[PDB]
Amino acid sequence: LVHVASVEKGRSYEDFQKVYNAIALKLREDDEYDNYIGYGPVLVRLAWHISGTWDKHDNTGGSYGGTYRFKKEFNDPSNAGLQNGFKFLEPIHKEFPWISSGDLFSLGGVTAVQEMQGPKIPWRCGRVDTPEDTTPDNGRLPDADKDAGYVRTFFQRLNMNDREVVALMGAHALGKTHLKNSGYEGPGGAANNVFTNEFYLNLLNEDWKLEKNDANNEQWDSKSGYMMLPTDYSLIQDPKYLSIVKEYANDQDKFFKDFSKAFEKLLENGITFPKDAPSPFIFKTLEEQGL
Ligand code: HEM
Repeated sequence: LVHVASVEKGRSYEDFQKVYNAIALKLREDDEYDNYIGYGPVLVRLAWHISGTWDKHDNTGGSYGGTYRFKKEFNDPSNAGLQNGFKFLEPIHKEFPWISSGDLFSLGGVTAVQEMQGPKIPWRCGRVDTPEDTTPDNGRLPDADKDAGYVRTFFQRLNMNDREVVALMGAHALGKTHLKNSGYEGPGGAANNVFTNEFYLNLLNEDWKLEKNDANNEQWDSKSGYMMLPTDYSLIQDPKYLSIVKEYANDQDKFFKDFSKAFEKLLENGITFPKDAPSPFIFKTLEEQGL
Protein backbone atom coordinates (compact mmCIF):
# COMPACT_ATOMS: atom_id res chain seq x y z
CA LEU A 1 0.00 0.00 0.00
CA VAL A 2 0.93 3.58 -0.39
CA HIS A 3 -0.40 5.99 2.14
CA VAL A 4 0.01 9.52 0.98
CA ALA A 5 -0.49 12.19 3.53
CA SER A 6 -3.28 14.53 2.77
CA VAL A 7 -3.61 17.77 4.72
CA GLU A 8 -7.00 18.35 6.38
CA LYS A 9 -8.77 20.57 3.95
CA GLY A 10 -7.99 24.19 4.46
CA ARG A 11 -6.32 23.82 7.80
CA SER A 12 -2.98 25.42 8.70
CA TYR A 13 -0.58 25.54 11.56
CA GLU A 14 -2.74 27.73 13.74
CA ASP A 15 -5.53 25.17 13.45
CA PHE A 16 -3.28 22.47 14.79
CA GLN A 17 -1.90 24.65 17.53
CA LYS A 18 -5.45 24.91 18.83
CA VAL A 19 -5.99 21.19 19.03
CA TYR A 20 -2.68 21.03 20.87
CA ASN A 21 -3.68 23.84 23.25
CA ALA A 22 -6.91 21.97 23.97
CA ILE A 23 -5.15 18.73 24.80
CA ALA A 24 -2.71 20.59 26.96
CA LEU A 25 -5.29 22.47 28.92
CA LYS A 26 -7.11 19.27 29.62
CA LEU A 27 -3.92 17.61 30.82
CA ARG A 28 -3.56 20.40 33.33
CA GLU A 29 -7.00 20.15 34.47
CA ASP A 30 -7.28 16.35 34.85
CA ASP A 31 -4.25 16.09 37.16
CA GLU A 32 -5.69 13.57 39.59
CA TYR A 33 -5.63 10.63 37.20
CA ASP A 34 -3.80 7.50 38.25
CA ASN A 35 -2.75 8.89 41.65
CA TYR A 36 -1.73 12.25 40.45
CA ILE A 37 0.30 10.99 37.55
CA GLY A 38 -1.96 12.73 35.07
CA TYR A 39 -2.84 11.51 31.55
CA GLY A 40 0.53 12.35 29.95
CA PRO A 41 2.00 8.88 30.24
CA VAL A 42 -0.99 7.06 28.86
CA LEU A 43 -1.18 9.40 25.81
CA VAL A 44 2.41 8.76 25.09
CA ARG A 45 1.72 5.05 25.27
CA LEU A 46 -1.30 5.45 23.05
CA ALA A 47 0.59 7.19 20.29
CA TRP A 48 3.29 4.51 20.45
CA HIS A 49 0.75 1.70 20.22
CA ILE A 50 -1.17 2.99 17.25
CA SER A 51 2.21 3.45 15.48
CA GLY A 52 3.74 0.16 16.50
CA THR A 53 1.54 -2.07 14.47
CA TRP A 54 3.45 -1.02 11.36
CA ASP A 55 5.08 -3.59 9.11
CA LYS A 56 7.79 -2.40 6.84
CA HIS A 57 7.34 -5.48 4.76
CA ASP A 58 3.91 -4.71 3.36
CA ASN A 59 3.41 -1.19 4.62
CA THR A 60 0.37 -2.30 6.67
CA GLY A 61 -0.47 -0.83 10.11
CA GLY A 62 1.25 2.25 11.53
CA SER A 63 -0.37 5.57 12.45
CA TYR A 64 -2.00 6.51 9.19
CA GLY A 65 -5.46 5.20 9.25
CA GLY A 66 -6.44 5.63 12.86
CA THR A 67 -7.56 2.07 12.90
CA TYR A 68 -7.27 2.01 16.72
CA ARG A 69 -10.81 3.34 16.51
CA PHE A 70 -12.08 -0.05 15.31
CA LYS A 71 -13.14 -2.86 17.73
CA LYS A 72 -10.51 -5.32 16.62
CA GLU A 73 -7.55 -3.01 17.38
CA PHE A 74 -9.22 -1.36 20.32
CA ASN A 75 -9.81 -4.70 21.93
CA ASP A 76 -6.30 -5.88 21.35
CA PRO A 77 -4.99 -7.35 24.64
CA SER A 78 -1.75 -5.52 24.18
CA ASN A 79 -3.91 -2.37 24.22
CA ALA A 80 -5.51 -2.91 27.63
CA GLY A 81 -5.59 0.29 29.61
CA LEU A 82 -5.45 2.53 26.45
CA GLN A 83 -9.15 3.04 26.50
CA ASN A 84 -8.48 5.72 29.08
CA GLY A 85 -6.37 7.71 26.66
CA PHE A 86 -9.11 7.37 24.19
CA LYS A 87 -11.86 8.57 26.43
CA PHE A 88 -9.70 11.52 27.36
CA LEU A 89 -9.35 12.51 23.66
CA GLU A 90 -12.92 11.97 22.58
CA PRO A 91 -14.30 15.33 23.68
CA ILE A 92 -11.46 16.97 21.98
CA HIS A 93 -12.30 15.31 18.78
CA LYS A 94 -15.84 16.39 19.25
CA GLU A 95 -14.61 19.86 19.49
CA PHE A 96 -12.43 19.64 16.41
CA PRO A 97 -14.12 17.18 14.21
CA TRP A 98 -12.19 17.96 11.06
CA ILE A 99 -8.97 16.40 12.48
CA SER A 100 -8.36 12.88 11.39
CA SER A 101 -8.00 10.13 14.00
CA GLY A 102 -4.40 9.16 13.26
CA ASP A 103 -3.60 12.82 13.44
CA LEU A 104 -5.30 13.25 16.87
CA PHE A 105 -3.86 10.12 18.53
CA SER A 106 -0.45 11.06 17.46
CA LEU A 107 -0.71 14.68 18.28
CA GLY A 108 -1.65 13.75 21.88
CA GLY A 109 1.68 11.84 22.34
CA VAL A 110 3.50 14.96 21.07
CA THR A 111 1.51 17.24 23.38
CA ALA A 112 2.05 14.90 26.31
CA VAL A 113 5.81 14.80 25.93
CA GLN A 114 6.17 18.50 25.49
CA GLU A 115 3.86 19.41 28.29
CA MET A 116 5.78 16.99 30.58
CA GLN A 117 8.78 19.08 29.92
CA GLY A 118 10.27 16.80 27.21
CA PRO A 119 11.94 18.00 24.03
CA LYS A 120 9.96 19.54 21.18
CA ILE A 121 8.95 16.88 18.65
CA PRO A 122 8.28 18.17 15.15
CA TRP A 123 4.98 16.85 13.82
CA ARG A 124 3.22 16.51 10.50
CA CYS A 125 -0.50 16.41 9.73
CA GLY A 126 -1.96 14.42 6.87
CA ARG A 127 -3.02 11.06 8.28
CA VAL A 128 -6.22 9.80 6.74
CA ASP A 129 -8.83 7.68 8.25
CA THR A 130 -9.13 4.31 6.58
CA PRO A 131 -11.74 1.64 6.64
CA GLU A 132 -12.37 -0.99 9.15
CA ASP A 133 -10.84 -3.58 6.91
CA THR A 134 -7.45 -1.89 7.07
CA THR A 135 -7.29 -2.67 10.79
CA PRO A 136 -4.23 -4.85 11.52
CA ASP A 137 -4.72 -8.06 13.38
CA ASN A 138 -3.68 -8.28 17.02
CA GLY A 139 -0.29 -9.66 17.91
CA ARG A 140 1.91 -7.03 16.31
CA LEU A 141 2.92 -5.32 19.57
CA PRO A 142 5.89 -6.63 21.58
CA ASP A 143 5.86 -8.81 24.61
CA ALA A 144 7.58 -7.73 27.83
CA ASP A 145 8.97 -11.05 29.11
CA LYS A 146 11.81 -11.38 26.61
CA ASP A 147 15.34 -10.45 26.00
CA ALA A 148 17.47 -8.09 24.02
CA GLY A 149 17.63 -10.31 20.87
CA TYR A 150 13.90 -10.36 20.83
CA VAL A 151 13.80 -6.55 21.18
CA ARG A 152 16.33 -6.02 18.47
CA THR A 153 14.48 -8.30 16.08
CA PHE A 154 11.13 -6.74 16.83
CA PHE A 155 12.22 -3.14 16.28
CA GLN A 156 13.81 -4.05 13.11
CA ARG A 157 10.38 -4.63 11.78
CA LEU A 158 9.85 -0.91 12.24
CA ASN A 159 13.14 0.02 10.84
CA MET A 160 14.52 1.19 14.10
CA ASN A 161 18.18 0.61 14.82
CA ASP A 162 19.91 0.20 18.27
CA ARG A 163 20.25 3.86 19.12
CA GLU A 164 16.60 4.43 18.09
CA VAL A 165 15.41 1.52 20.25
CA VAL A 166 17.28 2.74 23.33
CA ALA A 167 16.19 6.33 22.85
CA LEU A 168 12.63 5.35 22.51
CA MET A 169 12.76 3.11 25.53
CA GLY A 170 13.72 6.11 27.66
CA ALA A 171 9.93 6.82 27.73
CA HIS A 172 9.69 4.01 30.24
CA ALA A 173 10.64 6.73 32.78
CA LEU A 174 6.93 7.73 32.56
CA GLY A 175 3.89 6.24 34.23
CA LYS A 176 3.84 2.81 35.58
CA THR A 177 2.64 -0.80 34.95
CA HIS A 178 -0.80 -1.83 36.22
CA LEU A 179 -1.50 -5.32 37.29
CA LYS A 180 -4.87 -5.51 35.74
CA ASN A 181 -3.63 -4.20 32.51
CA SER A 182 -0.40 -5.99 31.85
CA GLY A 183 0.21 -8.40 34.64
CA TYR A 184 3.11 -6.15 35.97
CA GLU A 185 3.08 -3.70 38.73
CA GLY A 186 4.96 -0.55 39.82
CA PRO A 187 6.58 2.74 38.70
CA GLY A 188 10.12 2.83 37.24
CA GLY A 189 11.39 5.75 39.31
CA ALA A 190 10.41 8.92 41.18
CA ALA A 191 9.61 11.60 38.56
CA ASN A 192 7.16 9.48 36.72
CA ASN A 193 5.41 12.44 35.17
CA VAL A 194 8.17 14.67 34.14
CA PHE A 195 10.25 13.72 31.05
CA THR A 196 13.94 13.13 32.01
CA ASN A 197 16.78 10.63 31.62
CA GLU A 198 15.85 9.07 34.94
CA PHE A 199 15.20 5.71 33.25
CA TYR A 200 18.78 5.25 32.28
CA LEU A 201 20.00 6.41 35.69
CA ASN A 202 17.79 3.94 37.47
CA LEU A 203 18.80 1.08 35.33
CA LEU A 204 22.48 1.77 36.02
CA ASN A 205 22.18 2.75 39.70
CA GLU A 206 19.69 0.55 41.38
CA ASP A 207 20.21 -2.83 42.91
CA TRP A 208 17.65 -4.86 40.93
CA LYS A 209 16.33 -8.16 42.11
CA LEU A 210 14.49 -10.58 40.05
CA GLU A 211 11.20 -11.66 41.49
CA LYS A 212 7.74 -12.84 40.63
CA ASN A 213 4.75 -10.71 41.05
CA ASP A 214 1.19 -11.39 41.97
CA ALA A 215 0.36 -12.15 38.29
CA ASN A 216 3.09 -14.73 38.52
CA ASN A 217 5.29 -12.95 36.12
CA GLU A 218 8.82 -11.94 36.60
CA GLN A 219 10.04 -8.43 37.14
CA TRP A 220 13.12 -6.68 38.32
CA ASP A 221 12.50 -4.91 41.59
CA SER A 222 14.62 -2.36 43.33
CA LYS A 223 14.81 -1.51 47.02
CA SER A 224 13.73 2.04 46.39
CA GLY A 225 10.50 0.50 45.29
CA TYR A 226 10.99 0.77 41.49
CA MET A 227 10.58 -2.02 38.90
CA MET A 228 11.79 -2.77 35.35
CA LEU A 229 10.36 -5.15 32.84
CA PRO A 230 12.59 -7.92 31.47
CA THR A 231 12.75 -6.14 28.14
CA ASP A 232 13.82 -3.09 30.06
CA TYR A 233 16.52 -4.91 31.97
CA SER A 234 17.79 -6.50 28.77
CA LEU A 235 19.15 -3.08 27.84
CA ILE A 236 21.94 -3.64 30.24
CA GLN A 237 22.46 -7.19 29.28
CA ASP A 238 23.43 -6.33 25.74
CA PRO A 239 26.73 -4.66 25.26
CA LYS A 240 25.59 -2.60 22.37
CA TYR A 241 22.52 -1.47 24.18
CA LEU A 242 24.40 -0.84 27.40
CA SER A 243 26.88 1.61 26.01
CA ILE A 244 23.97 3.65 24.68
CA VAL A 245 22.14 3.44 28.03
CA LYS A 246 25.31 4.84 29.55
CA GLU A 247 25.43 7.74 27.22
CA TYR A 248 21.90 8.91 27.96
CA ALA A 249 22.37 8.41 31.64
CA ASN A 250 25.27 10.85 31.26
CA ASP A 251 23.70 13.41 28.96
CA GLN A 252 20.08 14.33 29.03
CA ASP A 253 20.49 16.57 26.05
CA LYS A 254 21.75 13.90 23.77
CA PHE A 255 18.94 11.77 24.92
CA PHE A 256 16.40 14.45 24.26
CA LYS A 257 17.71 14.96 20.69
CA ASP A 258 17.75 11.33 19.95
CA PHE A 259 14.24 10.76 21.36
CA SER A 260 12.79 13.56 19.47
CA LYS A 261 14.07 12.24 16.18
CA ALA A 262 13.15 8.69 16.95
CA PHE A 263 9.66 9.47 18.09
CA GLU A 264 8.91 11.45 15.03
CA LYS A 265 10.23 8.70 12.84
CA LEU A 266 8.15 6.24 14.72
CA LEU A 267 4.96 8.33 14.19
CA GLU A 268 5.67 8.94 10.53
CA ASN A 269 6.44 5.33 9.63
CA GLY A 270 4.65 4.11 6.49
CA ILE A 271 3.53 7.51 5.32
CA THR A 272 4.42 9.27 2.17
CA PHE A 273 4.64 13.06 2.29
CA PRO A 274 4.29 14.77 -1.06
CA LYS A 275 6.91 17.29 -1.95
CA ASP A 276 4.37 20.05 -1.56
CA ALA A 277 3.20 18.97 1.95
CA PRO A 278 3.82 21.57 4.61
CA SER A 279 6.91 21.16 6.71
CA PRO A 280 6.62 19.65 10.15
CA PHE A 281 5.20 21.91 12.71
CA ILE A 282 6.77 22.79 16.03
CA PHE A 283 4.05 23.59 18.53
CA LYS A 284 4.47 26.08 21.33
CA THR A 285 3.72 24.80 24.82
CA LEU A 286 0.98 26.43 26.91
CA GLU A 287 3.59 28.15 28.92
CA GLU A 288 5.27 29.70 25.88
CA GLN A 289 1.99 31.07 24.83
CA GLY A 290 1.29 32.50 28.35
CA LEU A 291 -1.80 30.23 28.73
C1 HEM B 1 9.83 -3.70 24.08
C2 HEM B 1 9.05 -2.63 23.99
C3 HEM B 1 8.00 -2.29 25.04
C4 HEM B 1 7.25 -3.12 25.76
C5 HEM B 1 7.43 -4.65 25.84
C6 HEM B 1 6.58 -2.31 26.76
C7 HEM B 1 5.59 -2.82 27.56
C8 HEM B 1 4.92 -1.94 28.38
C9 HEM B 1 4.06 -2.38 29.45
C10 HEM B 1 3.80 -3.87 29.79
C11 HEM B 1 3.58 -1.29 30.06
C12 HEM B 1 2.59 -1.14 31.23
C13 HEM B 1 1.12 -1.38 30.86
C14 HEM B 1 0.17 -1.18 32.02
O1 HEM B 1 -0.09 -2.17 32.75
O2 HEM B 1 -0.45 -0.09 32.11
C15 HEM B 1 4.22 -0.13 29.46
C16 HEM B 1 3.98 1.16 29.91
C17 HEM B 1 4.22 2.29 29.15
N1 HEM B 1 4.97 2.24 28.00
FE1 HEM B 1 5.91 0.63 27.13
N2 HEM B 1 6.57 -1.02 26.31
C18 HEM B 1 7.50 -0.96 25.30
C19 HEM B 1 8.00 0.16 24.66
C20 HEM B 1 7.61 1.45 24.83
C21 HEM B 1 7.91 2.60 23.99
C22 HEM B 1 8.70 2.56 22.66
C23 HEM B 1 7.15 3.59 24.42
C24 HEM B 1 7.11 5.03 23.93
C25 HEM B 1 8.16 5.49 23.26
C26 HEM B 1 6.41 3.14 25.59
C27 HEM B 1 5.86 4.01 26.51
C28 HEM B 1 5.28 3.55 27.68
C29 HEM B 1 4.58 4.43 28.58
C30 HEM B 1 4.83 5.94 28.61
C31 HEM B 1 4.15 3.68 29.59
C32 HEM B 1 3.41 4.15 30.86
C33 HEM B 1 1.90 3.97 30.68
C34 HEM B 1 1.02 4.34 31.84
O3 HEM B 1 1.54 4.87 32.86
O4 HEM B 1 -0.18 4.03 31.63
N3 HEM B 1 6.82 1.88 25.90
N4 HEM B 1 4.99 -0.56 28.39
